[PDB]
Order: sequence, then structure tokens, then C-alpha cells
Amino acid sequence: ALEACPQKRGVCTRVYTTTPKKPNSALRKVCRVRLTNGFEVTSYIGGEGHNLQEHSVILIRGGRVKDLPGVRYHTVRGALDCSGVKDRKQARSKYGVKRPK
Amino acid sequence: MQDPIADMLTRIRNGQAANKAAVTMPSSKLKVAIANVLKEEGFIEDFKVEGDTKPELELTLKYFQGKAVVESIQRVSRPGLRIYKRKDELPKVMAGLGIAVVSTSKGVMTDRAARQAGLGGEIICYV
RNA sequence: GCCCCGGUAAACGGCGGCCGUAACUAUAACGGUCCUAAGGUAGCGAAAUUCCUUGUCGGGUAAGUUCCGACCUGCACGAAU
RNA sequence: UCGGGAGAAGGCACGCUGAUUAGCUCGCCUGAUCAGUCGAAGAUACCAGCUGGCUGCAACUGUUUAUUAAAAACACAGCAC
RNA sequence: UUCGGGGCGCUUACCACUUUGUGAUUCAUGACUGGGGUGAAGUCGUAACAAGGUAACCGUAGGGGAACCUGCGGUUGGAUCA
RNA sequence: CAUAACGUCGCAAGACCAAAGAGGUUUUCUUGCCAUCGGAUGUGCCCAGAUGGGAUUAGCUAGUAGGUGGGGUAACGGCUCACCUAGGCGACGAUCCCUAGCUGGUCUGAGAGGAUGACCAGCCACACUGGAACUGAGACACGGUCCAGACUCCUACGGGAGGCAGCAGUGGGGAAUAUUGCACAAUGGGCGCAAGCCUGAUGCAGCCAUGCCGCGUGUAUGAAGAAGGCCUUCGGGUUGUAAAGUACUUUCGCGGGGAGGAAGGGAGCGACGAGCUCAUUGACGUUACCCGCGAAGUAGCACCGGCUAACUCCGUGCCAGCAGCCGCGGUAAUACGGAGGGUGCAAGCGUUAAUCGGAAUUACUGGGCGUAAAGCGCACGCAGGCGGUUUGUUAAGUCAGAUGUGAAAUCCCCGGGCUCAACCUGGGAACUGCAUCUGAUACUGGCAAGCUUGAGUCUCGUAGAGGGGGGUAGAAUUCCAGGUGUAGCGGUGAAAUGCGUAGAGAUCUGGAGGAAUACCGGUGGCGAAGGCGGCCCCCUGGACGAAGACUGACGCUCAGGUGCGAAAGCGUGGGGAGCAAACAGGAUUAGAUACCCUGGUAGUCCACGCCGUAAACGAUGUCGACUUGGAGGUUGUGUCUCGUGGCUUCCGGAGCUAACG
Repeated sequence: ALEACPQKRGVCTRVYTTTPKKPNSALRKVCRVRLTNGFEVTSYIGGEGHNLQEHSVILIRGGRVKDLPGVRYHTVRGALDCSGVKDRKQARSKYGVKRPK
Repeated sequence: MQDPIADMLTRIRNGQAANKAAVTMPSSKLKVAIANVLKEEGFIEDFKVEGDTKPELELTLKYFQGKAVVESIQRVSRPGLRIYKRKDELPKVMAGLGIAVVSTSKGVMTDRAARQAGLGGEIICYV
């Protein structure tokens, strides 16, 4: 986070998929982000589905993904272009999802 | 030597370990002053000035079954680093059982003797 | 003296074909299998010694068949030739 | 190879006139000081290096086609047989 | 102006910032290049462990994906009932 | 231009130099002026100590250090100038580079200490960017001035006006932080004799759960026990007195009342003086608070595998996903999703980021180094650190008494005030360090005197492969010469290559050369280490014992420095029997660019020059004192079947070590 900041905005460079390590197997969704800090790191995209393109531009929280070595940050859904998970009836605090009527 | 007081103390510590009747140590007013509290406290039978030409201090050690009269004795104030305690700083060795000899302006005295007089000084050693 | 034998290279030199492996493909790299013994180990390349060639990638420049660096199967590099 | 490279580079001054100081035995010898003053320009004529960097070749001085080539060509101490 | 002189003005020495030459340092970018870390089942051989099925270590030298191998010399903190 | 209270300047005990009224209840006061001394307060300057990180920042400096004179200023000073001298500074770190306003305090911690310095208070430095000076008690001065630069706006372009890092606000930035509000009456400030004027200083309200504290969403009653959901051995159990329902109170809201926070100017008495008396006037608010009336009247969020307190069913199925760490999921999952239930907390609840100890993991209090990380390879030696016994002076360190300082606030204790508390008030207690005065002086230090049991020396003896130079034997290998000779020799796991009847191998004799030193040798000895071993001579170091004769503590260690320091390979010259990297071939093998066999270069050997390293290992530096002995050996002495001194081994008391030792 550089300036020891809780969060840090940035613009996605590419939204590709990655495969877990030896014990796990899947297509985890990640994305290279060029934070304002001046660093280009990879962040994980929580949720069952997202809408992050090339010029996504999202805020970074910070969290390592055990399965994906290198991914030390998590994207904050519900902020900027990163739309909150759809139909999230559960932990809406995370994934940034407004409580349905 | 470098620290005569420590020497004397050691010469008695090693002497008691071998259970020797008496032990010699180069005389010195300060030494005698120390030996004085040792005899009064009951750590030694007493002492006497000896030596044909060189003044010595024949220390007559005493022992008892089970434990030795002088279980422990070590110098805490050394030439490398001197230590001074205030009236309230005087530490109680083994909650009274054991005592400590301090050197104050009033003269060489034990923790209780110094505590009573109301003065502190250089903590010579603990016994 | 020669035939014959042997020492000497501060005389002429030589260093292929195949298979497996591997790579997204082709090559080089390593071992072997065969032919004729070996098949280039220690060192060195598109070099004033490479034709094809302004070879390919790239720096540099608005643009350089020039230059520099690398790769390099170097038409016919190499140890007092 | 500390000998050098180096008058590297770069910058300033450098006229005349008056009155003086210092070095010396002295010079019609030399080095300076203060003040005044003229021109666009004072080493006002005359003599007199352009400089820095990269690359190739041969080490260097030297030698060589007297009448077209001095060159990376020859020679060289050293090394070796 | 009581002429004694003063003020205006003029000229001159000194002066941020800038320019030129050189030197030191930091930063962004960068050909080409070196090795490294990490990633269930690619590959060549097989070095070590393992007294285990050819002893180890060491200085130095060369090589090799590597631990390490090999060469020369040394040590044993060298094996074994003969 | 006058007077001199005085003050200034020379010498010594002389001469020079000053200053505006006005108003009135006007012969009396009021305001003000000039000169001097003092008071009050605020400052300029100087000095001791203290004040972050890096030496991959070490030699630096010419006004640079000092002197004389001068200039300059309110004043000291190279501050500046002329002349003279040549110094000044540095490993107690200058110079250079980097960073950050500093402090009282704040947070944390048992303390020490660490981190921080945002609110409030003190100081310092900055207002378009940069520089400068003037005027003044003071600003080198935001709404003063001058010059340079960019930008914005105005413009008949000729030329002008500005600078929100002032308040509010706009746009841009960011995860994110507010009313372009009300008001001066109160408190305080500037000016004025006063009246009075100015005062977004401040006092308040607004916005935001950002925090803290207080309060409400109800109280009592109510089934062996509804319905519904859930579980079931379907017998029943659970959610539950929980809801419904009954009674009661009744936050909001409505009506009425309505605050503290504030006297003079003026007028009357008195001389419109002192003093006394009397009268007029308020933001937040019509809010707080009081009284009356009066309806039950929002709750959510996180979590339930373990640490962590709180469980089942269903769905999904190493798929989807979870995850701080250990992990979980491939058809029975309390750790995935939902539901019922449960725990925690409550308008709050979670999440993310940041700070603290535990760490005795830099250990001063609190640590270690033979093998787990860790003694520098050795010696010499500078600075520095430390230093034996007795006496005297000083008394700097150290210790003691008194006194000054140590701002407020804060912290701690007690009491008090707002209904409690937060908050606030009063009092009380502790305080290192530093200055001053006085005193003690045992210990350290300094000065002076003195002493041998340390160390060194002398004399007489002793053992040793200690070191350097030169000179000296025998065995064996190879080659050469002579003699004599057979058919094989050689080599291997087995063989082959190879050599052989112009003759080697094997054998005898003679000669030459290089290198090494077969028993003794040892489990031994010497050297500082590496290393070093036939004998003789010369040169030279260390060391031990006796006699106690001489000097007399002159010591210990030691950053830097200096010197020494195996092997390897390297440079030049020489040499080269043997051996032997690279390498030439023959074998082995799946392959062998190894091991085995045949050749073979550098090198190995000598002279000179080079480096500085190593399991340079007892992987445990030197000196002194203290702590059972037994046994073997080297050397001196002694009353010598043993005592004693030094040296070299082994076994072992106590003790030490994680174990080995």
C-alpha cells in the first residue's frame, strides 16, 4: 500500500484467470492493477461474477490468496467500477451488495 | 591485589569448602572492620592478628552439621562498577536470615545496623 | 640406398548418416545406433574471415543497407600454418 | 611504467603618464604600488595549437616504390627453435 | 542662498537571477545481457544419503543443471576378525 | 537666541551643551510640553553543558589562525581593510551528505525505555515566486515601498489592476472531514477626558453516531402448557410465558408559564469632586427548566471447527468456494450456502489501516561464544583503559548539611462544587540535574616520601631433531661400459597391446648422476605457527636448577600502526633420475571425456621475487591466587627404598559441561 494506506485505487491492465496451486484446481479471477502508488500488482476478484474490463479502475484492500502465490491483495467490490456481487443474500458487508427490498 | 576485599571473601569461601580450621589473609584496617561483623553475626568464631613480620588475619571458621555457617558470601560492589544504596535501598538478604555489610560514613555496618542509624553507602558484600 | 620397423607434426589434414528425448512448431543441446577410427572436449562466431543478407530481435533516429549488443546451423573459424 | 598527461580545459590582466617601493654593487636589469588618463581595439603592427569523444590497425622512434602508392607494408628490443 | 553651502542631476566601485566550462550526486527510461525464486505427474543421466551395498575431508585447478565430479598433494576426526 | 538642576571632553583635580500650547466650574484647576534620575516591563549580545542518521564523507583551511593599527556598529568580534606573523582544525569524527520546526507535553511501559509532539500554552520560521532596502521603540514590515519572473483580468492596446499557505466558499485531489449561518448585550482589545466609535477576538446556533456519557422502543399478569416452524425410538420433545389477551405507566406531541448568564452614561443630594440615592435598557430563546394533557410508540449487526462463549437439518460436493496460522471440500462436512436454534453486543455492530508488550531475540537491571550463530592466524607495539604495600599534603571524583533554581497546567492524594460523573476548584506530597556556601575524606585521582615477598639482572651449572651457513656416507632406481647368457619376459579379475635368438629380462664387475634419507622411531622429541628428523664445525635464540649476591615494581592489555606468516599457482634463470594434472593409447562398460594398464607436458627439484589464506582445531588468548590424590617419564637439588622445584602424559576428589569430556 506504500503510504501504509488502508486502501489504494488503481487501473486494471488485464483481467485474466489463474489456476490454484498443487492442492487446488480452478479458474480464479485476478487482474493486474496499476495503483496510484506507482506499483503494478495483481489482485483477486472475489464473488461469483464481476464486470471488470480493461479500464476498470478499482480500489485495492490487501489480502493474500493462499492458492494463488503472488496475489497479496483483494479487490473491493461495491466501489468504483467494480459492481457488487449480484443476488448476494448473504454477507453483503463484503462484495458490497445493497440489501434487497 | 585488584580488590583485596573480594580476595579475603573468596579465601574464606574456598577455605570453608575444605572445612579448614583457620585461614590467613593479608591484614588491613578495612578487612578487620569487616571481620568484626562476621564474628558478631556468628559467621566465624573470631579472628586474630598473626604474622612474624607480615600482618595477617587468622580467621577461625566454624561449621555445623547439615549446612555451613556461611552458606553464601559474594562481593556485589566491585572496583569495575561501584554500587551505592540509600537508606531505603538497603536490600534484606534472605528476609533477615542473611545480612549485608555496607560502608557508610558512620562506619562499616550491617543492613539492620545501618537501617537503624539511618544511613546508606557502598554495599560491600552479601552473606 | 630402398623395401620393412620405429621416433618426430616449429610438412598436406579429418571430425558423418540415423533413433530417443524435448519444444505449441523448426533448429540448436545431450546420449546412443550404424558406417570408416573419432565425430570437434579446454577455448572462440554473420568477424577486415558468411555467399544468401539492408539475416532475425532490439537500442538509437521523424527515418540510418552505418554503428553497438544478442541470437547464430560460422558457403570453406581455431591455437608459435 | 606517475616520468607524464598540462602551455588539457576554462577565466582575468596585459596602453600611455606622473610620483614611488622592493631585489641587486649596478645596468641604458628585473618584479610590483598609488593616482590620473585616451581608443571600437593596448602582445592596437610583426611572430603565433582549433578542441573533445567513439572505433579499426600497427606497439613506439625508425624504414620503403630516386620520375603516380609511406600505408594497417618493412624494421625493432623481447620470446623460441 | 546671509554665497559659507545644500538639494536635483550626472558619473563611478560594489551587487538576486542568469549564461559558459568542468566536476560530484540523485532520479525516470533502456538495447543486450547474468543468475535467481516459484509452479502434482515433461527430459538426460545418477552424483549423495545409506558402512547399504566404490570412505570422507581438505588446499588448489578445470569442468558440470546441482549437491558435486575429477586431477595433484595432504590429513584421519581411514574401513575391516585374517 | 537665553538660564546649567545637570551632563559631556582634556588634564587633572579645566572647559563646553537644552526646551509648543490648549480647555475651562478661568487669578484656580484640568489636559499637554522640555531636561534629568529612578521604577515597571520587554529585549540585543556572549558563555558552560545538552540536542537525529551515514565515513562506501577523511585529511581540511588563506582571512584561513593570531598580532598591531584603522574602518564599522547601540556593542564585542577578521565582522571588514592595510601590514606583520604562520598558524588554526581533525578518529572525544571536523568537512560533506540525508532528514525533520523545537519544547512544555501526549500515548505506552513495572521501571528503564520506546513512539510522538495533533488540540491548548512558549519559542522559531513563512504571506503570488525570488531578492533588497527605507521609515521607525519595534516590522526589512499580509491590506507600505523598490527591482527581477510567470500567471490572471481590464484595454479606444497607448497603458493599467491583482495575487484566499486570512474567514466562508468554488473547481481539481482523496478512502475521508461541515453552516458563503446568528450576534456583541456579556468578557477582552484599540482610540478618546468623556459621551462614544470600531472589534465574524469571541459567545452561540447549524451539519456529520467521529467520539464520550445519559435515555427510550415498556411495566406487571398470562397454558404442565395455543397455532406455526422444527425434531421424533411419533410415546413425545423443542422454540415459551415467549406472542395473543387483561390491567398499569406513558418517551414523542399538544397547551400555559418562562431563566440564570449585565452596571453605568443621565438626573437628585453633595463644590456637576469623594461618597450616597434613583431611573432607563438584553442574541443563543420564548430555548433550558416548571406545571397541565397525553398515544406503547424504530433495532440491528457480527459470530457458533479449535484459539472464542454458541447447534442441528437441508443444499453443494476438492466442483463451487472458504482461509490470520494449522487447514477444509473428491456424496453423512457443527469451519462452504440457507434455515431453525444459540452466544456476544446494542443503535450500534463489523471490517480495513496505524501505535504498545510479550523478545532476558543486543540482555545496564537480563544473555552468550570447544561441537547449536560467535576469539580476531601470531608477534611487537601507540593511544586509551586498568594497576601492589605504608605515610603525609591537596581534595578534583565521591559523600553530607544549608540555600537558590526546577513557570502554569498535567500526574498522584485529600476535601470541595455542577443532583452523579466527565469536567472544574482549593490544599497537600514527591522531584533528578545545575549554581552558591560550608563540611568529611574511608575509597578513586593528584603531589611528595618509603618498602620487597612481582619483574629484571649477576655468578655457577644442565638437557634439547630450536634456527642460519659450510662440509661430509651407505642402500636403492635410471643411464653408460665390460663379462656371462636362455626363451620367454611383462601385465591382469582374465587377457591383450608391448618387448625378445643384429640378444632385453635375470646375473657379476666398473663408472655417472639426481633425489630421498631404509633399524633406531615411539604410542617419543623441538618450534610461535608452517613445519623439522645421518654426522662434523662455525654463528645464533629460547629455556631450566642451584647460590641468593644486584636493581627495584620500571606493571597488565592493547583500536590504529609495523613485522612474521603452510600449501597452491605465478615471473626470470637453471635443472629434470623418478613420479605425474592436461594429455597420447590400450582395456572395462549400456556409455566412462573414471577407477585398471602403457606412454607423457607443466609441475614436482635449485636460486631469486610474489601472496596471506586454511577443520592456521585442544574448532576453549595472557597473567596471578585458590581447590583430593594416584601413576609413568624428562631435568636440578636434597638428610636419595624418599622429600622438594620446573616441564611433559595418563587416571581421577570436589566442581564444571546439553552430551562428549
